[PDB]
Amino acid sequence: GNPLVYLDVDANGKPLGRVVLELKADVVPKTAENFRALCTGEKGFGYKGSTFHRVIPSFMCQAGDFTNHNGTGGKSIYGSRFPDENFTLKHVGPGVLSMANAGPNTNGSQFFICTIKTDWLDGKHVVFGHVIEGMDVVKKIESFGSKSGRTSKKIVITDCGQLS
Ligand SMILES: Nc1cccc(-c2noc(CCl)n2)c1
Repeated sequence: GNPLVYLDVDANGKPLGRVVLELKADVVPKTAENFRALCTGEKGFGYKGSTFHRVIPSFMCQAGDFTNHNGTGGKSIYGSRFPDENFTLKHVGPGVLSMANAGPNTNGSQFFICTIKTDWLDGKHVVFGHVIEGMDVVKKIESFGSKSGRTSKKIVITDCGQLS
């Protein structure tokens, strides 16, 4: 079946807990596979040790820039960037996992977890999974953001990987 993966997240060096994500490989296999492999680190790089660098309350929590840690970087397991696979899944509500980008066909490693329905992103960002467990952790992360996206605590993915 679809992969289940996890992010264990600290805020200011203390654990918040675990976010478990289902990756919809049935719908977006290329996009799911990228994220899965970046969680395991099996290609020699990935999310371990990287941060949630941009967090906006009542919108989303963004992470995955493991090269520049500021929203300008990251890379996929395929090369620096890869195409939008499809827009079949929609940003339906809190818990949606979706690819950040810099315009059409610029997926890399950055992603975000929505804390509200973000319908205006439909057809622009590739949705590829959702939170199975750990929305409490997501809400904590969310509570450390700001209108500008600047975080008030250092939010680190200390560990990550594949469950199934
Ligand atoms: N994948 C992704 C998501 C958000 C921003 C970016 C991005 N911004 O600047 C650059 C320099 Cl190449 N990349 C890339």
